[PDB]
Amino acid sequence: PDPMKNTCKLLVVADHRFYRYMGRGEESTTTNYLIELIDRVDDIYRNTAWDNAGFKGYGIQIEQIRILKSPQEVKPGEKHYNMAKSYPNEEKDAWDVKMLLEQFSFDIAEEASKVCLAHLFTYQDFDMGTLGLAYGGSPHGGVCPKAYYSPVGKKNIYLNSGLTSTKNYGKTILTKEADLVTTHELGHNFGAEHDPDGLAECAPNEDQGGKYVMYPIAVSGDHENNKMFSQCSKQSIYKTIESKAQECFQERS
Ligand SMILES: CC(C)C[C@H](CC(=O)NO)C(=O)N[C@H](C(=O)N[C@@H](C)C(=O)NCCN)C(C)(C)C
Ligand SMILES: [Ca+2]
Ligand SMILES: [Zn+2]
Repeated sequence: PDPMKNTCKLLVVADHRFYRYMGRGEESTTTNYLIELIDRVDDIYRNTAWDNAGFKGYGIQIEQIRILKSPQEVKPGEKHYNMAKSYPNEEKDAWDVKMLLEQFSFDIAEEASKVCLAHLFTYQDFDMGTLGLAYGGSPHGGVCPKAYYSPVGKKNIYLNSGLTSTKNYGKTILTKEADLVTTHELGHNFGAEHDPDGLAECAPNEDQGGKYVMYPIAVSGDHENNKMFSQCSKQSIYKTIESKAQECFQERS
């Protein structure tokens, strides 16, 4: 590993919903929550041996936190990931999650071009139990900005993005659950796909430590494997990492 290129620096964005409902309308409470979360996720990454040997020490650090204290005012017909209303249905608590990720990536494009990853932290109840979403590791995008020309947006956006909501089914999720969401989405960013039932090594039973973090169904977090990457994830990311590290990773602060 290259100690000058072992860290994926993040632009972390807290939208007005997160500021209000997790941050208590305070900058300090908002930034402390995120700093602590990313540091705990970093512990997972940094300790992961991508080959099962000496290939560990890769992780994540926050470069900047943008704190949006109030909604983005918009004109009729215009949308923005930080606007007051949900889209496409203003009557729902939350956006359609795929549309929200696309919109965030559009709005943050200038900033996203200058960082390894951008991640949106929000507080809205996505339909049917969804907690987050990311580009990369889908059967493209992920670490290091990769351009996509949006025919609808009429400009390049970058696919180095993901999001986490800390609201689900009308309440704030546990911190131990929040850590898992952000680890999972960053896992896609690093190149992992979902762990399949058909590979027992990558999706163990409850009495063998339970599921690993890239399982498609939320790992509740009290089982041994829940906060670890499966061997499937490791192999996938291992192809990602060194290449991408040279491309956009920096020295750990
Ligand atoms: C951290 C989790 C694993 C993220 C995934 C979504 C995902 O794959 N993002 O990259 C999720 O929200 N999964 C949901 C999930 O497991 N939600 C749990 C909390 C849930 O609703 N459990 C009860 C069944 N409705 C789904 C969509 C499967 C319902
Ligand atoms: Ca939800
Ligand atoms: Zn996923």
